[PDB]
Amino acid sequence: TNTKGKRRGTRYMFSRPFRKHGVVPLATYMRIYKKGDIVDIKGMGTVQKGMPHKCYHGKTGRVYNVTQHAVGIVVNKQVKGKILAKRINVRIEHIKHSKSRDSFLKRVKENDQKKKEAKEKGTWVQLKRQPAPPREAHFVRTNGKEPELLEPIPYEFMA
Amino acid sequence: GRRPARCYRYCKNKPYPKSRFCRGVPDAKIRIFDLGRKKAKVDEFPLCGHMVSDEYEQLSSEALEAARICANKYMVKSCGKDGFHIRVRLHPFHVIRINKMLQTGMRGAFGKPQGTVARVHIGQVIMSIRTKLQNKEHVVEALRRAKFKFPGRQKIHISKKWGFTKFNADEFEDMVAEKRLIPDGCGVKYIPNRGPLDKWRALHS
Amino acid sequence: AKSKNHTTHNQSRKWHRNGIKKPRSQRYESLKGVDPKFLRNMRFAKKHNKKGLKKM
Amino acid sequence: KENPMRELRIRKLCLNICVGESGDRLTRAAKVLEQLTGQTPVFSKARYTVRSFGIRRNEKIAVHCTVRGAKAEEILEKGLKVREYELRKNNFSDTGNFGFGIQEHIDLGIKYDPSIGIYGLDFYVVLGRPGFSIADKKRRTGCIGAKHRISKEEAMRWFQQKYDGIILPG
Amino acid sequence: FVKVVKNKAYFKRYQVKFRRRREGKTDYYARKRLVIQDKNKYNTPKYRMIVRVTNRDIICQIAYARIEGDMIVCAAYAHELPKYGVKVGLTNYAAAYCTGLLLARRLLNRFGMDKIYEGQVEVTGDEYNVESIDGQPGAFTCYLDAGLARTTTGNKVFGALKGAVDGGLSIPHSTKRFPGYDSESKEFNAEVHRKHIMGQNVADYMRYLMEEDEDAYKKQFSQYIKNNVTPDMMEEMYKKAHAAIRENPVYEKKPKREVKKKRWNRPKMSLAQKKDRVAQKKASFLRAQERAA
RNA sequence: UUCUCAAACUUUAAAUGGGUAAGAAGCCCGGCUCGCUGGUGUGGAGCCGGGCGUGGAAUGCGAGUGCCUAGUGGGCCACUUU
RNA sequence: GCUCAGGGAGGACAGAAACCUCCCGUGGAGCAGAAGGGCAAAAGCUCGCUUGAUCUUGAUUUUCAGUACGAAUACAGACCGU
RNA sequence: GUCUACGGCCAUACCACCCUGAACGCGCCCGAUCUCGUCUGAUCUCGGAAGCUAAGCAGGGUCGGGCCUGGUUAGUACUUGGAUGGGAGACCGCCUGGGAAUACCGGGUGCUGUAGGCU
Repeated sequence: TNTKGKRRGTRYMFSRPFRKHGVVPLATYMRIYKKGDIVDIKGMGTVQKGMPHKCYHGKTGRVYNVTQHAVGIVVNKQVKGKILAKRINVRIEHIKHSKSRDSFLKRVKENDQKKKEAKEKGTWVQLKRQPAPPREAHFVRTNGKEPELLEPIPYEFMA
Repeated sequence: GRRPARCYRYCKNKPYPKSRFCRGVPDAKIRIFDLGRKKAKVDEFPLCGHMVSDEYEQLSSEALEAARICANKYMVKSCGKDGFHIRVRLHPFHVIRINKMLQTGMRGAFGKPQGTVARVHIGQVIMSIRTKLQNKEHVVEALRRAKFKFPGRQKIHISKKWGFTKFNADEFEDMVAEKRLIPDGCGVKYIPNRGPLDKWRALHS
Repeated sequence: AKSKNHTTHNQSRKWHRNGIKKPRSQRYESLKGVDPKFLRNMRFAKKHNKKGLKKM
Repeated sequence: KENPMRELRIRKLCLNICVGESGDRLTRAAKVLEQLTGQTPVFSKARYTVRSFGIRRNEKIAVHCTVRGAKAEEILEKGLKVREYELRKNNFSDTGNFGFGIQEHIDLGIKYDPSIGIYGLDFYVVLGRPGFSIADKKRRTGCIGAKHRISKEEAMRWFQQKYDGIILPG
Repeated sequence: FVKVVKNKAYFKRYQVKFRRRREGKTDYYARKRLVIQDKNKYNTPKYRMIVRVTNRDIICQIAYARIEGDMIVCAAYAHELPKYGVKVGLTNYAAAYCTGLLLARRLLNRFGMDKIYEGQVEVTGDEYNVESIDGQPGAFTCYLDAGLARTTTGNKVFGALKGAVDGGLSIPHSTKRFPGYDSESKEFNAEVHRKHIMGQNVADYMRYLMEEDEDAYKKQFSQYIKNNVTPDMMEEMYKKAHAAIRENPVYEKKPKREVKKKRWNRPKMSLAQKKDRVAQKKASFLRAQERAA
C-alpha cells in the first residue's frame, strides 16, 4: 500500500513556480477577508505554517472564521458517496479571493441598472443570460475575385 | 547466453535508463556510433542516406552493433576507407531485465539488468550514411544489407538535406555563398541577422 | 491462498444510487469554531440590545 | 585635468604571519605585528584538518593585521626598501592590487631577540579610489563600475610614479 | 580558460530580487512584520513612523500600507527647520528631535487633537509615554520603522522617536538605545540624553576645536561661523525651535510655478532609427573596403 | 555547434478532469447594540424596521426527512490507461 | 550582524591542498538523518540574551468509520522570553 | 521633463559595456570630540560641508545576452467519444470534438501609488 503521510505527492503541488521563489509579495498579507467571502485554496510552499491539506489544494470555500494570521474556511471535500462541508484553518498565503462570484455581483448590479431604468419607461429589457444562439442569416460577399480552390497535397516522406 | 529479440521487441515497459536507481547495468555492445571519415567537411559529402524505422519497437544494442559493422564493411568494399561517413543515430538507453530461473517462482520476480535496447519510433533514423553524390546506389545497398540485422520493417530514404545538416541540398550553396552558413567540421553553424554587428564584421572582413 | 488486495470497481456505481448528497446547507450556520474573544463580544452585543429599544 | 575623485591610493595593508603552529610561536609571532603596527592583531583559525601540513580544524595557524591611512603608508615604505623598490610583473593582481613577501622582520626596524626570534611576514597592499566604500554599505550598495576599477596596467604605473620603483619581468 | 559562470543558462535560470531589495533600500523580512495588520482588524490602518537620515537631511514620515503602495499621511523633513529657527547642522541628533517633534505636532493638528495630547512641553529627557484620556479621542499609536540603520545605543532614529514621543505620539520604545544609556552597569543617565536633544554633544566639540586650534574649527564648523552659531547660543537655539514648531506646525506648500517644459532627458531611439543605424554601419563598412581594396 | 535520451529530470505544456459561482439567506437604504477593534458613532460583527418580485443560463425532474433492517464482506471478464 | 559551495587573480616559507586580500559567485553550499519541498540583509553562518520544549479550556486538520492514537493547524485565557 | 522618502506589481526593471546628466535632491567625500562599534572611524555609529559627478544613481545606446509578447512550428504531436475499420502482430487510418512545445522569425525593454521637491 501507499505511504500515508500529510505531504505525499506534493513534490510539484506545494512547490513554487519557476523564478517565483523567495520573499512572498506583501499584497498577499494585506487583503481583507470577511465572513461569507468565497476564497480559493492554493498551498504556497514558502510558508510551512498553517498550510491546507493537499486534498483542499485547488478547492474553493467560503470564510466563517477570521483570526490574526488565518481564516477558517468551509470547503466541500467529498469522501466516497458523501460530500462533507468541512472547516479548515488556513493561513492567508495559501488563499486568494475567488473572481468566480465577482462576475455575478457585477451582473446583479448590472440587472439593477437595467431594471430601475425602464421600470416606468416600459422597454422590457432581457435580464437572463440567453445561451449562444444559432447565428442569424447573413450575406457573405465575394468582392469580385473568386474563392481560392484548395486540393489535397501529394505525399512525400520527410525524414 | 542471452534470450531471443522476440522476448524484448515491443516497447512494453516505461523507458528504464541506466541511472542512480538502475545500477549494475552490463556494458552495451555498440560504443562507436559514428565511423568512416567522420573528419570530413560538409562541402565534400553532400548525399545523405537514412535508414528509417517504420515500426514502434525496441532495437537491441547488439543488432545496432551488427548493422553498424554490416554497412561499414560494404561501404569500405565500395567507397574505400575514407569515401563515406556513418552515424548510428540510436543510443541504447532503455535497460532490458531478466528473471533468472537458475526454486523461487514468480515470487519477488523483478529482473536484474540483462542488456540495453534502443527505443525506436515510426519515422525515426536508425543509421545514416553521408558520402559523395556518385556513391548513391552503394548507400542504398549498404543500408539494405543492414536491414536484415533488425526486426520489423525499415525504409531506406535518400535525404533532400546536405549531409548530416538540417539544411536542404537545393538551398545549401546559396546559404554558404551569403555566409548565412560557415563550415565547422561535419556540421555547419547557422549565422542569423541577430548578433552584435562586430560578429557581422568578422563575417565580411 | 492469496486473494484480491484492493479495488474501487463497483463503488462509484454504489455511491450514485441514493445520489451523492451535497450537505443539507441550512440557513444560520452554528458559531462553533469562531474565535472565542470575538464570540464573547458578539454575545455581549446581543445581551444589551434591550438598552437601545426606545431609541430604535 | 583628471577628476580628483580618481586619485588612486592604498585602501589597506593586509599583513599576515602564517606559521602553521599554535601557542608560544604564534603568540610571539603576534609580537612582531604589534611592535610594527601599534594595534592588536587577530589570530586566524584553521579552515579544516590537513594532516600533511600538521594542522587541525580551528587550531590557530596564523596571525594577521589590516592597517589604514598614514600608518599603512609608513610601514609599506619600510617593506619596499628591503626589496630596494623593485617588484615583478606577476606580483600585481588583475583587479589592480599588488603584494610581496619579506624573508625576515629584522630588516624593517625591529632588533633581534632570543625569545621573539625571526618571522618572515607577507605584505599585501589593497589599492583603491574614492567611491570603493559603496561595495560594503548597509544602505544602497553597488558595484564600482567598469571605468572606476584599477587595472593591473594602472596599478603598475601608480607604483612606478609614487615610489619611483622599477617593475621587472621573470 | 575556465567555465563562464554567467552563460545564457545563468540568465535563463536567474530570478531577480524585488526592485527595492535590488536597489538596497527595503528589508522585506522586517517590512512584513511592521507593515501588515491582523486579519481580524479588517482595514484598521497600521501606522508606522518612518525616520530616514540622509547625508544632509532627516526624513520623518507616517505611512499605513494599502495594497496600491503605502500612503504617507504626514511628512516632516529637516530642511524645513530654518523657518522654525535651526539654521545649520540639519542631520544631527538635536535636529532629529525637532524633525520628530514637528511630525507629531503637524499630525495632531490635522486630526484636531492639537489641544489634547500636548506631550512634553518642557523637555526633560526621561521616559515619557502619551497615555489616552477618557471622554476624548485616543492617542495616535504608530510604531518605529528604523529601516536598515544598525540600531546601536544612540542612533539618530531614536532621536526622532523621542522627538515624536515628546510631541504627543504613542510609540512603544525603551531607553536602551537613547544616548546616555550606561551599557556597562545597565542604568539610563537621563541628563546625557538632554545634552544630545539640546545639542551639547556638538557645542562641547565646537569649544574643544575653538580652544585647541582654529584651523580644525573653521574646516569642521564653517557654516556655524557663517550663520553666527556660537556654542553658548546652542541650548536656547533649540528651545526657541522646539516652542516655535509647537506654535505653528502646519505646512504651507511651495506654490507650483509655471513650467516652460524643456526635456533635459534624452528620448528613446525609435525602431526606424535603430534599424537604419545598422544599415548605415553596414554601408560605411563596405565603402571602407571599396575605397581600401 | 552537433547525435541521442529519462517512472523516481524539467523551462514549457494539452485533451479528459476537479473546485466554486449563476440571487429574496439576494440587493438596498436607515437606525440600534458591543466589554471586541480604536487617532476618529474608526474597523468588524450582531440586532431591529422599511422599500425593491423581469424569480435573473439551457434541459429534465415533485422533493425533504427519520427509524428499523437482511444479505454481502472468495468475485470474474471486456474497451482504453497501467 | 554576516554570506555560502565553487571559480579566477595575487601574495615570505607555501607545493594540487595552511594563511592573507580583491574580484566573479541564484544558492550550484548549508539547514542532525532518507528523499522531496522550502530557504539569501534567510530558514544557512557567527555572536547576544534566554527557556513558548512551561500552565490551561475548547475548536479544527491528517488516517478516518468520519472512531481512537500519533502528528499537526488556527484561536482563547494565563504567565513568560526576546 | 525629472528626483527623493515610503511603496504596490516583481527582469519590458536583470546582465555586460559605452554615452550624457540643467536645477533640486541623492551620493561619494572631510573628520572622530561626543553616542556607538571595531585587528583596522573601511563597515558600523557620530560630527560635518572643502571638493567632485569619477563612481553609485538616472536617462540613452548596442543588427547585445536574458527577459516579456506574438508569429511559425501546426491543425503537427498528443487527445474525449465511436466503429463486426485495417493489420499475424507492432501499430495505423477514419468519424466526432478538443488541441500543444523547441529550433526558426519579428516586436517590446519597466509600469506605477501616496507624500515632498526641482525645472
